Amino acid sequence: MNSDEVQLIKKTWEIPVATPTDSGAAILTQFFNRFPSNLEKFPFRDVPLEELSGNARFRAHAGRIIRVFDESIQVLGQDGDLEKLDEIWTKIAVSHIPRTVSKESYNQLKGVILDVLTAASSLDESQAATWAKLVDHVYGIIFKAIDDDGNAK
Ligand code: HEM
Ligand SMILES: [C-]#N
Ligand SMILES: [Cl-]
Ligand SMILES: [Cl-]
Ligand SMILES: [Mg+2]
Repeated sequence: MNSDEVQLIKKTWEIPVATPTDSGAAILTQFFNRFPSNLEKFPFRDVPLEELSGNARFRAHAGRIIRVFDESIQVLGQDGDLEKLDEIWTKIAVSHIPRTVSKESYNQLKGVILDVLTAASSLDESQAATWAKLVDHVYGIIFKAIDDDGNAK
């Protein structure tokens, strides 16, 4: 993406990153409510959906997923940002391989993340398309590490 696109992503990210736990909670809540198969991968799998948003593990995990995005967005536009993104997102792919996270499951979360960010930052259609470019980019990095079922390629 170009400099203007990088600008727009940094600027609009300011809103959801202001509240990392809440933003990550929105992502996770919507993910699990729409695609609960994925909840079985997590150690809090047995916590009822009604109690999940108050669970300490869920809340801390919310921050963890936002931190990855924040680190990624900070490096955007830096010299060697492509290589730095490759490192960040290959590390994500490798840590999820033992969890057998399928491409289908990654793509389920992809749509949720874009929906949550579109809402949070009141993105219009052109701004949302810019975000989709970034997310498609980092997904390409994940997907080159894995087969369709989430095993090492
Ligand atoms: C954008 C995609 C994703 C991001 C950035 C992401 C990020 C993270 C991070 C930062 C962690 C904690 C550190 C680590 O283990 O490396 C983690 C843990 C985890 N992720 Fe993901 N993840 C993604 C997608 C997924 C998907 C699609 C699933 C499918 C269920 C998943 C399942 C898990 C599991 C089960 C854990 C362990 C959670 C815990 O022990 O509390 N992740 N993820
Ligand atoms: C992973 N959340
Ligand atoms: Cl927060
Ligand atoms: Cl499901
Ligand atoms: Mg501002």
